[PDB]
Amino acid sequence: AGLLEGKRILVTGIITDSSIAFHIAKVAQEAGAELVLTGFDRMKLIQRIADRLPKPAPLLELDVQNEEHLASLADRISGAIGEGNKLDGVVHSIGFMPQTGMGVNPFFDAPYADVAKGIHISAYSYASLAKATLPIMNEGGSIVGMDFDPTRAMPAYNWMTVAKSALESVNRFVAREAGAAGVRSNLVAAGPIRTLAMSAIVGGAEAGKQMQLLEEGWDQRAPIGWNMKDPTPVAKTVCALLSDWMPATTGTIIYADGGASTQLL
Amino acid sequence: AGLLEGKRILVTGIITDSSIAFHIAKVAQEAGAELVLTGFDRMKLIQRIADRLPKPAPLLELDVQNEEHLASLADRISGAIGEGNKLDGVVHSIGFMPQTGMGVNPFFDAPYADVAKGIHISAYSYASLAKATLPIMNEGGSIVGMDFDPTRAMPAYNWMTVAKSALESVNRFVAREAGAAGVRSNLVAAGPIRTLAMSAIVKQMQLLEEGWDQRAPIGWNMKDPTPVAKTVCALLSDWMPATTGTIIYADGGASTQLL
Amino acid sequence: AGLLEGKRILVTGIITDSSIAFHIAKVAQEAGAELVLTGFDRMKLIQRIADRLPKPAPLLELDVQNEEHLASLADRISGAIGEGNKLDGVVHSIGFMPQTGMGVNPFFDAPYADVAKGIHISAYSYASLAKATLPIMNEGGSIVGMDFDPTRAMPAYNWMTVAKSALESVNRFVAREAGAAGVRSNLVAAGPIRTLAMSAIVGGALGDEAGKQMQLLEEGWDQRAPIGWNMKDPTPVAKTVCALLSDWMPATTGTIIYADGGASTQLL
Amino acid sequence: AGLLEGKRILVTGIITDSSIAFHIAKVAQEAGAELVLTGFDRMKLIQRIADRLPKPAPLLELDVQNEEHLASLADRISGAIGEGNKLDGVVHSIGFMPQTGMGVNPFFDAPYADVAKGIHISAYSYASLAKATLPIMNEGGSIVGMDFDPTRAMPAYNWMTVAKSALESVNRFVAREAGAAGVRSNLVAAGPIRTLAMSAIVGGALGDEAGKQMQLLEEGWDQRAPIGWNMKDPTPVAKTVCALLSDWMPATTGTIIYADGGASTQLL
Ligand SMILES: NC(=O)c1ccc[n+]([C@@H]2O[C@H](COP(=O)([O-])OP(=O)(O)OC[C@H]3O[C@@H](n4cnc5c(N)ncnc54)[C@H](O)[C@@H]3O)[C@@H](O)[C@H]2O)c1
Ligand SMILES: NC(=O)c1ccc[n+]([C@@H]2O[C@H](COP(=O)([O-])OP(=O)(O)OC[C@H]3O[C@@H](n4cnc5c(N)ncnc54)[C@H](O)[C@@H]3O)[C@@H](O)[C@H]2O)c1
Ligand SMILES: NC(=O)c1ccc[n+]([C@@H]2O[C@H](COP(=O)([O-])OP(=O)(O)OC[C@H]3O[C@@H](n4cnc5c(N)ncnc54)[C@H](O)[C@@H]3O)[C@@H](O)[C@H]2O)c1
Ligand SMILES: NC(=O)c1ccc[n+]([C@@H]2O[C@H](COP(=O)([O-])OP(=O)(O)OC[C@H]3O[C@@H](n4cnc5c(N)ncnc54)[C@H](O)[C@@H]3O)[C@@H](O)[C@H]2O)c1
Repeated sequence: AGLLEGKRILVTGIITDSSIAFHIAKVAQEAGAELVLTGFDRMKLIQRIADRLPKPAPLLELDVQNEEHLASLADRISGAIGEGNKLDGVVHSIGFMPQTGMGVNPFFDAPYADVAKGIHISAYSYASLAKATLPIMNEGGSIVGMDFDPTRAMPAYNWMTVAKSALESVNRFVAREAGAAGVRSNLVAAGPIRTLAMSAIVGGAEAGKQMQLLEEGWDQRAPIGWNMKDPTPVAKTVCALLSDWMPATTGTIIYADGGASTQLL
Repeated sequence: AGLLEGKRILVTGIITDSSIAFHIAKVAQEAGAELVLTGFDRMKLIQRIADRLPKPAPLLELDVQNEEHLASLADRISGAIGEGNKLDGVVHSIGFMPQTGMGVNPFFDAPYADVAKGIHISAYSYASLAKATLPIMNEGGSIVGMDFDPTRAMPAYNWMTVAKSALESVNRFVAREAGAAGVRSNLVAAGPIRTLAMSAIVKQMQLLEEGWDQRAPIGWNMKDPTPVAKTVCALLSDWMPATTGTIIYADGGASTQLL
Repeated sequence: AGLLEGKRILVTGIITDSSIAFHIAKVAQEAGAELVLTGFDRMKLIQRIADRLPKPAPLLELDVQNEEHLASLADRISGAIGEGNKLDGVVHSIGFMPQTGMGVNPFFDAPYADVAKGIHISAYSYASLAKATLPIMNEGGSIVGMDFDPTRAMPAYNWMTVAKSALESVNRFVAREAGAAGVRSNLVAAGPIRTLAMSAIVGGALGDEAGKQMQLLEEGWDQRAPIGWNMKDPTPVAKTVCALLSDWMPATTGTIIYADGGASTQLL
Repeated sequence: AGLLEGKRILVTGIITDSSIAFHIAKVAQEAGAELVLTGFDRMKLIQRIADRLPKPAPLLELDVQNEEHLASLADRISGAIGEGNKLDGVVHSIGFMPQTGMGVNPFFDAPYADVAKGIHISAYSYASLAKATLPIMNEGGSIVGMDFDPTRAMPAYNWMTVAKSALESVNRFVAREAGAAGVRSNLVAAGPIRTLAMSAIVGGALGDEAGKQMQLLEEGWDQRAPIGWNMKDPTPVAKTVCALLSDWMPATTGTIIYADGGASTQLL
């Protein structure tokens, strides 16, 4: 009798064993959920990663910049979960920003074509994914996306921070549109986790030192501490929002960051 | 194997079976928790209300303005749950503001003695309850308080809104202090609920419910505290172990929309 | 001895005499500023509008999506104000979102190509205008952009609200970059004003529909605003921009100043 | 013809020539304002400080915890400025929290009687001063109070931070009530300034401890501020208050203006 027992959940965003989406999937399966996974581009590599999950799960290709993939997504999910079955949850764990829009590269020097690609993948696709999956979502379902607190400007995060500001805004509109079908939409703002998309912050670096400083500053501010090597608290928080225990929460951000956002040293 | 199986949780704030705390207690017991209840002033009446809960629970007297009640609270909890057993959760569901501080009474005319009493009960006591219970809380425990979004001024709520603004600030400092013991602290900001404390602020509840329901993408029912109670239990569980110092909105999404 | 006496200020975004930028320019000139204006696309029409201002001002073409326009902007400004002279203020009063992204079209139906154009013009260009003008800005100068409070989702405004959320984030990074030059960057969040850009929320409305929607919009804003709100009066917004362009807020950067009657601070 | 020429402004909160209120008063007088000053407790000492100001100003006693002082304040102001004359601005620059509630004392150890005294002086009195002065305020006037950003918990500031969170909420209600008179109400959130009130955060410090803590405070603020921060320079803060007292932000009420070098907008 797990937290997500019998729920059918779409999980995007696995690329390595460090991906936040891998741990969301792992924790969700251990909580009784039946998963459908999506992967971008390197499907054979992503299947090798998914094979280390607790349980088997169908894997569908999804490039969120590809209109055909999005137009066929609901039908392909239905083939994976069985005719007449619907999804109970959707996890958006997708982000990207070209190197010109991040790290030591100057903020003013990022060409808009690069910024627009990052905003397409990191913010607009939260709406795109919701539009594609809502037709096959049960009433009372839950859509969850991954956020990194963009309330204040930060070194290195640069245009990804801008994309997250846009994502938070998109989430409020997705909440409005999904609410008619009784579906909730929320973001989890995680503290920093050692992942690929996080390594994009260090770029062509000294890389360990920057990560150590990042983790140390975050840990010091967090009243309960912060471990960049431990994605599990973040995965659990996503599962809490996918469960039935927060049924009047939508359009919001839940902070899984050790409390670091609420303190000023 | 419930959400709160085996957890020992202190629940303050029951006065009627409409109290948000009554439904927190009901949902928590149905989720496997063992409760200790507190009550203010009318102990026999509160016990009759607590008798309507799914399961029995010891009831302790607590007036949060009474220093002696607070200083002895941990010892009395230990007597109720057994020495060596510790609390896993504490629920603050306590609020009050004199009528001069609310309603049609002009905001400028509330005397400070009345405002100060309301801030004592509604905001400062979140810190005093935490100080009183943290000595017997387990690592990984959870303190949860009840909030009403004070980000913008509202008709009628007046100084209670100010008290909630103070409570949100207090919550961040309680998170800091409780964090050393591995204990989390968070608030649940509920939409309006038909309770005694709500009634004190004001047909008028019908207009409030209508506007809140309209703005909420998933709707809002002022007569249904269960979604709020469930949200409190989510924060009392082990499923949000990196969340502290924050506000979780159980308001139908109304705070995120502008009609 | 006006508020902006002797200051050289670039003002973008005039298209008609209802434009918020027209009133920023008018009030700034009346406060002693010497302006350089920019215009997009309809240069002869915009010049005729600029002719209605209190004082003459050179007009430069600037399409913020045009890389060549941005790359030559500082040189063309220098040609207008004199080589080696510097700007004290820059006003970004530029916004656009295609009808697929705002108004009656469903939120989910906006194609990304359209959203991206709106975000380019409405949010990214705050950064590219800063990049283009900072080389000729005086230490202690001021960059100001126009915002519409995107903290909560709103009907009709849709992807323009998303773009303003991005703009607020961009503003904090522009503040970081411009701060190295001692230059401030801030946004003014205005209440609704009857302009071409704001009429985008009623695109396609027939008969009495546009007037009614505008009446409800103004009434709700006025009701929430403790000091009221008049959608036909851009002057309070223009004055607020001039306040940020002045020397009277020299420690304010990276923030949003609300010129909205206080409506954002109240919940009816 | 200064920014505040001919305006009559009440300035509370002078105790020394380091007081933020002293510099608000100095800058406002240099901008043409006619001031009425108030002081708490040490009236003879405060007069000697006021003697150091550019221009003469009447000084009235005001303990904001004293009902009689508040009830007579408008009549005593009328006596200073002439019967039937009105104030254009009111500046609240008043704050206090006992040492049990701020500095090195543990957060959990503050008795409520002490916290309540601090909230009375630091937050409630913003409402009480507005109530006392609004009867003699011009339509379109301006009330400004001093804030220290309490969005996030901070070491040492402790219950003063809670009081400022309450003050921000009080400001939104004062804006609602004052709006009926056309009067604006706003807070200026200042960065740290070396004053008596700010020294409370190091109460009891010995040897080099106070200086070390003040250096870390300034260095952290200056590092986060894109335009820097100097704790010895209250003038940018004073200017910002004067900007809000002016006629240049006439649609702004219920809000917080950050005069903090931008530090609140950045995360290192
Ligand atoms: N790691 C952190 O510090 C941190 C903190 C907060 C939020 N996040 C967010 O969590 C989410 C997951 O990132 P992660 O840290 O697990 O990194 P990751 O690199 O493991 O995951 C990013 C995922 O985005 C996917 N993606 C990229 N382009 C795509 C496209 N066109 N279509 C579909 N998928 C595409 C990648 O394939 C990858 O699976 C992202 O939104 C990220 O911004 C990360
Ligand atoms: N009902 C709503 O609309 C609403 C909205 C959001 C949040 N809240 C908050 O939820 C909490 C619970 O209130 P409610 O709506 O259930 O109303 P309620 O009247 O049922 O509960 C308030 C409780 O506070 C207790 N209390 C008062 N003074 C006390 C004191 N000195 N010591 C100890 N306890 C004392 C009362 O005895 C009562 O049990 C409050 O903090 C309230 O502000 C209520
Ligand atoms: N009017 C309102 O209700 C309101 C409220 C808050 C903020 N704003 C903002 O105020 C600013 C000015 O808009 P307005 O209301 O005065 O409307 P407007 O239509 O008068 O001005 C918009 C301006 O944007 C310019 N523009 C569009 N595309 C451009 C491009 N590629 N390059 C350069 N300029 C381009 C247009 O030419 C026009 O001059 C905008 O950012 C708008 O979003 C408006
Ligand atoms: N200095 C800072 O770092 C800083 C930063 C942000 C905001 N502030 C705020 O600025 C305001 C002015 O403080 P300051 O830093 O100039 O310090 P200060 O010690 O010079 O001023 C505090 C003033 O409060 C007055 N006061 C105390 N109790 C009073 C009472 N009962 N009645 C009337 N007045 C009373 C004192 O007499 C004194 O004049 C305060 O609200 C303070 O919290 C200060």
